[PDB]
Order: sequence, then C-alpha cells, then structure tokens
Amino acid sequence: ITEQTQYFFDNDSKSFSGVLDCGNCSRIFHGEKLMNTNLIFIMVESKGTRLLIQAEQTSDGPNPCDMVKQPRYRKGPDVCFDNNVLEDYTDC
Amino acid sequence: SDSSKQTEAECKGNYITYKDGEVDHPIIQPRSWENSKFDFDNVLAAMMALFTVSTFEG
Amino acid sequence: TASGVNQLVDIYEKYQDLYTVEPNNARQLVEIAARDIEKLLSNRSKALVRLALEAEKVQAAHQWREDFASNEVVYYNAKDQRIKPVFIEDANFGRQISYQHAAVHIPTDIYEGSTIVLNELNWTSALDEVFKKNREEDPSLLWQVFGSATGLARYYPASPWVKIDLYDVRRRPWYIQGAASPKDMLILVDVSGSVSGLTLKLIRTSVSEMLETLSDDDFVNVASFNSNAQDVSCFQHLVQANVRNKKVLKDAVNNITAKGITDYKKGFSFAFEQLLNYNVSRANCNKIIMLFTDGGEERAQEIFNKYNKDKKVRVFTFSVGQHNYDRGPIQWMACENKGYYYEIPSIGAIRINTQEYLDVLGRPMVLAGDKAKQVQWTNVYLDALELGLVITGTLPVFNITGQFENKTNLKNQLILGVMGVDVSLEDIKRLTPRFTLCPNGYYFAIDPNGYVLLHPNLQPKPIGVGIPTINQEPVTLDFLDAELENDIKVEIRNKMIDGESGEKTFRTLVKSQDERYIDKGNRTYTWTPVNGTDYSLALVLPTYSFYYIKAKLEETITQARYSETLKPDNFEESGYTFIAPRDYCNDLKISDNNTEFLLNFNEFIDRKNADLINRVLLDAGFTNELVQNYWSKQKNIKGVKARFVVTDGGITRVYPKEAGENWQENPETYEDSFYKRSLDNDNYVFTAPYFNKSGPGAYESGIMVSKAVEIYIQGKLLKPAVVGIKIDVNSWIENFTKTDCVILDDGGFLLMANHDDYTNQIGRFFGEIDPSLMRHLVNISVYAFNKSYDYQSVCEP
Ligand SMILES: *[C@@H]1O[C@H](CO)[C@@H](O)[C@H](O)[C@H]1NC(C)=O
Ligand SMILES: *[C@@H]1O[C@H](CO)[C@@H](O)[C@H](O)[C@H]1NC(C)=O
Ligand SMILES: *[C@@H]1O[C@H](CO)[C@@H](O)[C@H](O)[C@H]1NC(C)=O
Ligand SMILES: *[C@@H]1O[C@H](CO)[C@@H](O)[C@H](O)[C@H]1NC(C)=O
Ligand SMILES: *[C@@H]1O[C@H](CO)[C@@H](O)[C@H](O)[C@H]1NC(C)=O
Ligand SMILES: *[C@@H]1O[C@H](CO)[C@@H](O)[C@H](O)[C@H]1NC(C)=O
Ligand SMILES: *[C@@H]1O[C@H](CO)[C@@H](O)[C@H](O)[C@H]1NC(C)=O
Ligand SMILES: *[C@@H]1O[C@H](CO)[C@@H](O)[C@H](O)[C@H]1NC(C)=O
Ligand SMILES: *[C@@H]1O[C@H](CO)[C@@H](O)[C@H](O)[C@H]1NC(C)=O
Repeated sequence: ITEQTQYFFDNDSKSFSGVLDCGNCSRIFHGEKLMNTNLIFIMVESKGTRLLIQAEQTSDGPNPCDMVKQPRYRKGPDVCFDNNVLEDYTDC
Repeated sequence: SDSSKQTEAECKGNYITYKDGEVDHPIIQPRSWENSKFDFDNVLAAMMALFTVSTFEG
Repeated sequence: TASGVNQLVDIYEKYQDLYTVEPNNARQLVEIAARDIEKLLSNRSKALVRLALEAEKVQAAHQWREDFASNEVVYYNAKDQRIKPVFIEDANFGRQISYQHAAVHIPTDIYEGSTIVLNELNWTSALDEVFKKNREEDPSLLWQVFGSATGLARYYPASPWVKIDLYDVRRRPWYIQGAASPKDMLILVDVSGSVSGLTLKLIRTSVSEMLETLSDDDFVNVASFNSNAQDVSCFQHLVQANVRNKKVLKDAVNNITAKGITDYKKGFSFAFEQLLNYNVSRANCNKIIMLFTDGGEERAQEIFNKYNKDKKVRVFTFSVGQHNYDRGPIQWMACENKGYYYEIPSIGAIRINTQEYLDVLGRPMVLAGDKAKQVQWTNVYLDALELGLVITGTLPVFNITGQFENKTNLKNQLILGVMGVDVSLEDIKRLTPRFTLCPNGYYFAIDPNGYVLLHPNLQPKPIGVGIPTINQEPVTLDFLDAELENDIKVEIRNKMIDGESGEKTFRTLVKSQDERYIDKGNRTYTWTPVNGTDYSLALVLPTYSFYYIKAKLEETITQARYSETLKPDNFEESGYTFIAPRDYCNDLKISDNNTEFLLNFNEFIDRKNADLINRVLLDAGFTNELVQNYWSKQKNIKGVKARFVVTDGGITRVYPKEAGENWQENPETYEDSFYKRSLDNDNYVFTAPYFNKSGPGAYESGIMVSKAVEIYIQGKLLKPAVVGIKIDVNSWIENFTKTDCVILDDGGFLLMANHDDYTNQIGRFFGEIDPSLMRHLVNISVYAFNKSYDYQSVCEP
C-alpha cells in the first residue's frame, strides 16, 4: 500500500510574503502566481531540517482497528437459506 | 505412507507432505501401503521380529 | 504563438461540415449500458440454468458402477483412459484450446482412479454435450466449470493446466459462493496449557486456512479462552472478514501462546455473548461457533441450555493435533447442536477438513426445493487460468436421486457441487464505449458491498495488505478507495448501493493519471441499478463533455487524402504521428510497438466500427492541415524545442520528427496525463518532467506546456484536442537569468531556481531542496494536500 501525496493551489489570491524562522535566523520570501497559467514564482533568500517527500512511500493502510468502529455503509444479501426444520442432525 | 488413509484401497496416488512441518514449501510424494520393517504376518516372520526385541534393538 | 490554439479553433470552425454534435444525454447512455450489461448477465444466467438442469438430470440416473477396470471412462486429464487432444492456438483465451471436449483437473492429493472419482468422471462425461451447446448457441463465453464436491473440475474449453498444484475447486471463492450462504463465524481458539507445542502450530495454521475460506460478505472474529475469554485482536466484535481484516486476524492468531487452564464454560459463554451483538451491523444469518481444541473433559451443558436453547447457532469443533485426551465431550457438543465434529491429526489434513463445514451449511438450502437456485455473481478476482479479471456466476446443482419416489431417507441433503460461468471485465468494458466521452469521463459499477467493478483505476494486480516482510484473494477495491473520497461521494456511494436512481452535480478534486497532480472540476455523476442483478452502473461526465463531434463522410475522395495523410514517409514534411490502439474492426491490436500498428492501419484503410475510423481520419486530416499550414512555416523557433498536438481518436503529431524519439507520452490519448489535466483546467499547464529517470529527459526534451482548444460550434463548449509545446530549458534559463529566484508549479516541482545547482536538478519535487520553505508555505493557505492511498502498488522489500 503506497501512500501518495499531491499538492495544489488553495486560494485564488496571488501575492504572498512572510518570514522563515528555521533557527536563530531570518529569511524573506515573496510569492506571486503567474496569471492565466499554472505557475507560482517565489524568491527565497540564500542558504543560512526535515525533507518533504511527495514521492509515494510504502506504508501501512488505515488502522483497521479504528475503521471497524464506523464501517462504510453495506447492504448484504437477503436470502441466506438456513434453519430448516426438515434437517438431519445424525452427522457428527 | 500418508497418515490419513487407513487402508490400502484408499492408499494410492500422490500426496502432499510438508518439509519439517512448515506450512509453506510443500513437497509432492507418493503413497505406499508399506508394511512394518518386522511384522507378524507369519510365524517365521514373527520369530525374527521377536528376536530383535530380545536384542534390545529396534 | 507556437502551439496556436486559436489557429486550431479557426481550422475546426471553418469546416462546420463533417460535424454533427450529438449530445451525450448522460441518462440514455447509462440506461442503455445498464440494459446491455444486464442482458449479458442474463445470458450467462440462462447458460448456468440449462447446465444445472442437465447435470442434475444426468446424475439422477447413474446406477453407481463399482468395477471400472472394464469399460474404462475416457477423459482428458489436464495435468499431462486419457485422451490425446489436438490444440488450436485460440487467441480469445490467450492459450491452447480444444473445443472438442471438457478437460479435468483432479487435485494432486486425490487418487486419479478411485471408485468415487471414476463415477464422477463417468456421469459428468455427458455434460460435454451441453457445454458445447452453450458455447455454440453464442460465442465469447470463456469457461463453464463444474466444481464437483469431490475436488474435480470439468471446464469445457480444454486447455493444459497452467511448481506444485495446490488448486482445489472446493476452496475457490466462486465455489464457496454457491456451496453455502453467508456466515457469522466465531473461532474459539483454545490457547490453554494443554495445547503447547505442535498442537498450537496446527491450531494457528488451521485458523489461518479457515479465515482464507471466508468470502468478503460474511463476518468473523477470533476469540480465545485460557480460563478467561479475551480476544486475540483489536476488534472485539464481528469485522466483515475483508481482505484487510483477515490479515489482522491472521497476525493476531500467529502471535498467540499456550498458557493457563482451559475453561470451556467461560469461553462458550463469551462466544454466545459475542454473537448477540445485534447493533454492530451483523450479517444476521447462519450463526456459527467453530471451537478449536485438543481435547475436552467438560461439556458445557449449562451454557448450551442457557444460550442456544432453540439451536439457533451451529457449533463445529476441531480436535486438532495428535494426543490421547478425551474427545467424547467435543463430539457431543457438536452433535447436540446442529453442527459436525472433525479431526485434524496433522498438517496435510487441514486443507481437506477446514473446508468441509460448507457441506453442513448447505443442508437448509438443499432441503429448500428451488428457492436456492439463484445465480450469485462473485466479486472481481484474478482467474486461476491466467485470463485477467473475471467475475464468476455460480449456481448449485443438487442431488436428486430417488426423487418422485418419496424415499426421503438418503444423503440427498448434500450438493453435488457449485458450477459456474466466467465473465471477463475486458468483456463488460466493450459494452460501455468510453470513446464517445471525453478523456475525463468514464463508467463504473459497484457490488452491493461497494467494491468497484469496471472502474478505470482498477489495475489487474493483487490488492496490497500491510507493508511487505523480509523473507489468490479477490481484487476488491472499495469505491471510495479508488478515487478521492469526500463527504459528497460517500452519499453517492450509499445511494447507489440501495439502488436509488438519480443524478448529482458538484465540484470535486480528481487525482491526475500520473498521481502527481490534483485539480478542481465539475463531475456530474449519474447512476442506475441493473434490474437483472445487484449492481449500480454509474457514469461521470464533466460539464464540458455533454456534446461530442461525430464525423460523416461519403465522398470517399477526402477519405483517401486522409488515409495517406498519416503515412510513415510523410513525416519529414508533416511531423511524426501516433495512432491510438483503438478497435478499428478486426484490425490487428498492437501491444508495444506503435509503428507496426500504424503500418497495419495504413494497410487496412488501403483495403477499405465505421464512425470511429471516420473520426480518426478526420482528426488526422485537420492536424495535417494545421501542421502543414503553420508549423511547417515557422519551423524551429528560438526557444521551441518541439511542438505537439493531441486530439481525440488517437491522433498525436510532433513536428520536428526528432523529438518523437524523446516522446514518452503514451500513444493512447485517453491515457495521457497532460491531456486529461489540460482539459480539466482552463489555462496553460506546465508538466515538470520526472527526475533521475533511467531514460533521457529534462534537458534534451524540455518542459511541456498544453492548452485545451476550446470551441463553440453552435454555442456548445467543446475541447476535442490539446496543443502543446516542449520549451527548451536553456533558452528560458537565459530569459530568467536576464531578469534566490525559484519558478515553481502546483505540486512543488522545480522548473528552475536561479542557483545553478538547483536547475541542474530540474524537475525534482521541490521539498527535497528547501523543505522549511514549504513547511511554512503549506501553513499560509497555499499548497494544501490530500494524503490518499493507492492499494495497488509494488515494493522491493
Ligand atoms: C431498471 O428498473 C426499471 C425497470 O422496470 C426502469 O426504471 C429502468 O429503466 C430499468 N433499467 C435497466 C437497465 O434495467
Ligand atoms: C444474449 O444471447 C442472445 C442469444 O444468443 C444473443 O442474440 C445476444 O446478442 C446476447 N446478448 C449479449 C449482450 O451478448
Ligand atoms: C457410465 O459408464 C457406462 C460404462 O462405461 C457408460 O455406458 C455410460 O454412458 C456412462 N454414463 C454416462 C452418463 O455416460
Ligand atoms: C504478541 O502479543 C503479545 C501479547 O502481550 C505482545 O506483548 C507482543 O508485542 C506481540 N508481538 C507482536 C510481534 O505483535
Ligand atoms: C450494543 O449492544 C451491546 C451489548 O448488548 C451494548 O453493550 C451496547 O450499549 C449497545 N449499543 C448500542 C448503540 O445499542
Ligand atoms: C446422490 O445421492 C445418492 C442418494 O442415495 C447417493 O447414493 C449418491 O452418491 C449421491 N451423489 C454422489 C455423486 O455421490
Ligand atoms: C539516482 O538514483 C540512484 C539509485 O541507485 C542513485 O544511485 C543516484 O545517486 C541518483 N542520482 C540522482 C542524480 O538523483
Ligand atoms: C503550522 O500550523 C499549525 C496549525 O495552525 C501551527 O500549530 C504551527 O505553529 C504552524 N507552524 C509550523 C511550523 O508548523
Ligand atoms: C483535501 O484537502 C483539502 C484542503 O486541505 C480539504 O479541504 C479536502 O477536504 C481534502 N479532501 C480529501 C479527499 O482529502
């Protein structure tokens, strides 16, 4: 079971800016989306931790111990021929 | 040879035996209605069979 | 300017003729597809019905010979008086076929010439006539199997069996489907001090095998009593015995230990308590409690009188292992209740015993005259004969010996066996033509359980469970796990399962074909139930795919110039050209090399589904017109490494004729990630090439761009084709440098970064470069993510 991940733009706003506080340091970034095109332009400051991996990596599926509490809707068959009086119980 | 067939008529053909008891790695093998090494079929066969017992071997 | 979207718009518009935009009503299409699939399933049901009638009637008069040394039965044993068959390399099934007799497959651990087996061979030998009757009255029927309840398997198209043969029809899912109705299992593993050693190994192996003999529509749980009835797993109730839950139960069973003192009374009380948890969505029918133990000395009479007074629940009991403990209590416990007592002396006897309780569970349905002869389609599962994905229809054949004599004192309460027919998903897929829809549209249908059937994201390979470990289950993909799941799609799934017919529209996110992008679009769902059986065929159409263009040609002269328009020798002046592997009549179907497919198509058109080929030829003509008019004019623009145009029908054209050698896009247009994505959006889409690919790219291929060619023929939005270009990396590096600057796209893929080292590693997912930048960026309402799951994937460990 691979756990794929994808990223996409959320807000229609174009301009973005702020500060980065990795550690005992500061950085400046300013974002801007190329209008009428699927692109974003950002200007990070020169180098001065934990790698994000968008590549699918092997992982266990959702914990089944938790999904069985609220199972997905299910409509089983409605015949299940059982419990007939004319049955022989002499076999053992 | 297979322990789940208590007669010659049902003891024929191949059967699946598992190496060293592991459920995986089956091995095909034939069925043989083989007699014991020493058996009491005859009086003569019994005498030799009992002789080894007197020797504390087998 | 390079691709010239508006230029193609004008080219399409000026030739208003050759267009007749019929509307995909989205309701009549689903209706007719449902009708056709229902008709196919009913055809298979009729074949099953007649086969079952013939088999029962033949069995009614057998006389039970007992000396077959004379008048030997003649049959073709698959694992090669035997027959010598002459095989025809039939391409329908992908393997050797005979069509002149039904093969047989006696499981390796069953004696070939036993008295009971030979009789089955003899009385089934008359079934080949009806097999041939069915295969002749209508072709395209894959298999007819008679899974007799002795291990035999008489499948009509005789092919050699596909290395130790462990196959056993009595355990296959399509057999258990008809052998007995659903169940409510509860395995009472006896992990007590008396079962330490080999007995515990046998118990664990037998429990795992049993869980392997449970369909995906019956529930199960695994308790254990050692003077205290705990639960080996995390569930504490019945958990549907799914593909996943089976794995959890198997692991929990494997990790158990013998300890303490046995206490049957407390364990059975716990068990009977668990089966009365009616508020957990139980499959409230065929309750069972299958105790495993070495040997008892206390029969829980008081418990069996407190609960189970009316004999509602069945109780099977296994005396696993070799020992000398008393077995009277266990036999009596099985006998009083409507159960049956077994024994598992050692490994090898597990496979033949754990599957026998289905014979007992089938007694009520056998005693039911004809209410039980209902065709019961299974869920998608890989065929045992390497055929693909096949759903098997099943219909039990009962034992009618002495009928109409009213003897009613015989073993007429056990089925002869389940005997099914196979339908291949590749066969259903041709009843739902995808080519009339846009690349985004598709069909899909779901079991009542929700498991998909004929879904585009269902790939023919086993569904994964858990992480692999250092050193046959059906392919069941829940509908929410085959796509991105939200609060809206769940309502659609719930409504389809109930059979309600209705139409819904909304805006949702679609996981692109490359599993590396997500986009927002409208998807007008539509669903309906196929009244013949329990299914819900759906249909997904974006708002822009309501109308489609279909070509009408009668001059036959323009057809010619279109026919030689896509010749291999015109590439030098018309750009390279691909053709999608579509079913243009019986024309050869290509697998890997598109060049020979193009040549075969050229030969076929030279010689002479007519609408589809007409559309392909029209698209070829229009693309040739565009390229020759313009792309032949402004050849080799400064920063345009190559130019490509993709349409529907399968026409993909690349101008330079040299970028084709570096064109990794699949020839089929409906499988091109950028094409579907480019349609999804309404603006130019940039595709970052993969990184660290064994093949070439990212410097000699260039980044890709695309833009759907929107059209208004008569006021209807249409996006038949996409025109794109592969910008050379160096030229636009020069541009960007002329002006730490990073150019990025949704999905965090570095198109460039000013630093030379970064642009050296162009195309790598930005995030392995400056992770903190995005870690903050995701926090400010940009670059969200959806951590979905892909259950069908391959790993190295
Ligand atoms: C199914 O249900 C009813 C038939 O009575 C009708 O509304 C619908 O068109 C039917 N469609 C199919 C495919 O059976
Ligand atoms: C169903 O069987 C009939 C009779 O052979 C045949 O004419 C019809 O085409 C079949 N339907 C399908 C969908 O194959
Ligand atoms: C059973 O065997 C006999 C003798 O070989 C044969 O005549 C008969 O046809 C067989 N039964 C059927 C149904 O063919
Ligand atoms: C096995 O079960 C015991 C029960 O206490 C637990 O301690 C142990 O961690 C389990 N081991 C594995 C590998 O699950
Ligand atoms: C379900 O049944 C169990 C056992 O009787 C009980 O403990 C529990 O409260 C019930 N829950 C609901 C929601 O009915
Ligand atoms: C069918 O039932 C009869 C009842 O006497 C039995 O003799 C026969 O063996 C059964 N069928 C098979 C294949 O055993
Ligand atoms: C590409 O992957 C291989 C995997 O073995 C690795 O050895 C190599 O260093 C990688 N190179 C780049 C540029 O990512
Ligand atoms: C990210 O967002 C979370 C939730 O709003 C917040 O707790 C956290 O401080 C933010 N910053 C980082 C670096 O996670
Ligand atoms: C995907 O992520 C967005 C933003 O975090 C969220 O609104 C949406 O519900 C998510 N959908 C799924 C299927 O994860």
